Amino acid sequence: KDYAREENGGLVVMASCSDERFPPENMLDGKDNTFWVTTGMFPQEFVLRLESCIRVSKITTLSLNVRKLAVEKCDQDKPDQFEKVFEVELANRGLQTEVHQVNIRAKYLKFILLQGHGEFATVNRVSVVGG
Amino acid sequence: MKDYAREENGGLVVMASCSDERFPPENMLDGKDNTFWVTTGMFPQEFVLRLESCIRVSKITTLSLNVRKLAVEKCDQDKPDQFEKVFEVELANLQTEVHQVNIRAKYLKFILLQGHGEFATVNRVSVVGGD
Amino acid sequence: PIDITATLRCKVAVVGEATVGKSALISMFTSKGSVAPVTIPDTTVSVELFLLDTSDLYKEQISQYWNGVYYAILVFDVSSMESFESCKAWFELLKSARPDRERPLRAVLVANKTDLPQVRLDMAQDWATTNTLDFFDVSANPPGKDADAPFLSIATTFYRNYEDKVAAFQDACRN
Amino acid sequence: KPIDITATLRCKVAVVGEATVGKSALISMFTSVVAPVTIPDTTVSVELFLLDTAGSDLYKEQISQYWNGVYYAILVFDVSSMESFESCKAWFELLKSARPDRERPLRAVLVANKPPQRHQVRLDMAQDWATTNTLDFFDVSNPPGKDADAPFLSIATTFYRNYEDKVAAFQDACRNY
Ligand SMILES: [Ca+2]
Ligand SMILES: [Ca+2]
Ligand SMILES: [Cl-]
Ligand SMILES: [Mg+2]
Repeated sequence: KDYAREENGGLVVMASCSDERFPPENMLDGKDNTFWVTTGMFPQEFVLRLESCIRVSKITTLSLNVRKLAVEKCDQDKPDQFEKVFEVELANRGLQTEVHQVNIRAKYLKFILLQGHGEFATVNRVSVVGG
Repeated sequence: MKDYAREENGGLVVMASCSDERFPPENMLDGKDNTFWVTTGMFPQEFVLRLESCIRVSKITTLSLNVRKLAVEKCDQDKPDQFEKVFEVELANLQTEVHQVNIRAKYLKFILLQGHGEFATVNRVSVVGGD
Repeated sequence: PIDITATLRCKVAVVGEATVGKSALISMFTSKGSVAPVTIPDTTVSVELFLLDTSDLYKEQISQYWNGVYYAILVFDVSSMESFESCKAWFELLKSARPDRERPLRAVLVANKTDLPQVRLDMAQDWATTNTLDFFDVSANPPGKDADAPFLSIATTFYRNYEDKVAAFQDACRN
Repeated sequence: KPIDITATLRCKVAVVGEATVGKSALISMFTSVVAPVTIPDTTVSVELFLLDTAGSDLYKEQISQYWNGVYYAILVFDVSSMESFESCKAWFELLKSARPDRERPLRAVLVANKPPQRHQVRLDMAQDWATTNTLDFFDVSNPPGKDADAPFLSIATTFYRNYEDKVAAFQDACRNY
């Protein structure tokens, strides 16, 4: 499955900025038309927590206006210590998709928007595949 | 018809806005492509060519390096006290720039309004026409 | 807090000579409650203004991923014409310095009063206006009352284009 | 020696730093807005166009049409005010940011001028920062009047040299074309 989804226990717990109109939850409802939006500066981050610490084969994001993005794993069951997974510069316009096949155990996944193409940015979908 | 800019047809620069004796205005009307006049600093910069007689001009043509915006002005009276605009041209990244015109002029003022670098050169100035 | 449903953040360069009393204008706007938060009147939105008095600006500026300054509060001292001049130069290269030339520099001009030993307010309002800048005169002698207006102004200008961009986003993604 | 000058070059130099660091004096010492110096061992004279921010030389320039940025600067601070040094560093960074043409290095010079603050200036370290940013550094102490010139002459010479650079590059480019 995809443990991103609220329904496979997917849950954001440590977002760095929020507007109740576009809450982190909007990243894991599987819809493409809802999103989470940043409220100002950079960087910004948020921490997704999956039901169990699982093997991740592929990670994938749907975003608007993101330029540099970084992702970090934590296989322990308290988000004590994170370890870098990757880092990606993106490009222009107004939706971005990204795919990353990876092979890691993780329980928490941190996503950092390190810089944007504008003043604000959005994340519409986050998908985490593996078992 | 002649090239009245050529020094051998009375062509003569009288009111250049900057000079280095190593690259004097005269270098614009010797008909060679390897000699030039160079600017000594800021912008804009200008110089005033005077032809033997007030003639009918049909082809004006310049050979330059590093020029970005250029303007040209005519004066049909026999003192350069009143000039009237002829054209204006944005250029690009050895630049030759040819323009067809029909005007009477005795003096022709060339202004380098902006360059692509700190300095710029004019290697050839050619003024074709008769009368 | 009030019932705050969104907190937005905004990097604001606070520029102008040392002797125009920037410290005072900020600290009083800051201290006044008891990073400068203001909630936008008639909303549940709070805006945190990140106030960069020019060693702070520099720290920011040489950090990685640093992304320019697009909000500014320009302060001068009615007592020193030359302090006004400096604001204008600042202003122009802040416009020049923007990474993204397609985002307007949003600024506010403030007239202050260093209580210590000349500018034409007159002309300043005019310049401000000509450059489409809200102009706020503090110098009159209300130390404490309306230090807030500039900050609130700038914070509101920021609020608004947030809402702009956010709607633009909803536009761009259905479905 | 001079007025046997065969070339006059011109150079816009922003002269920035707080009002109370004595830029005026520095510019006055130097001249008594155009500051000629002839480059030692040449027949070349350089006119430095000195744009004190305040003012309002610089802003006027800045909003003129065709205005083309500032790529030469003289940063002045007051040993008495660490905060005046700070200001120089910010200035410096966005002067680098503000350049229309990012492929032309900002060429600058740092000057220490002569109340004392609680946090004084370590000219050791100022010198260090300067050096780390590849800036000529000039301490305006010895008294007022002697070496006000060195910074200006420094900057003017830095300018001279890349003129000569560019000028040879040109002769290169049109022997070919
Ligand atoms: Ca969604
Ligand atoms: Ca030639
Ligand atoms: Cl202050
Ligand atoms: Mg000190």
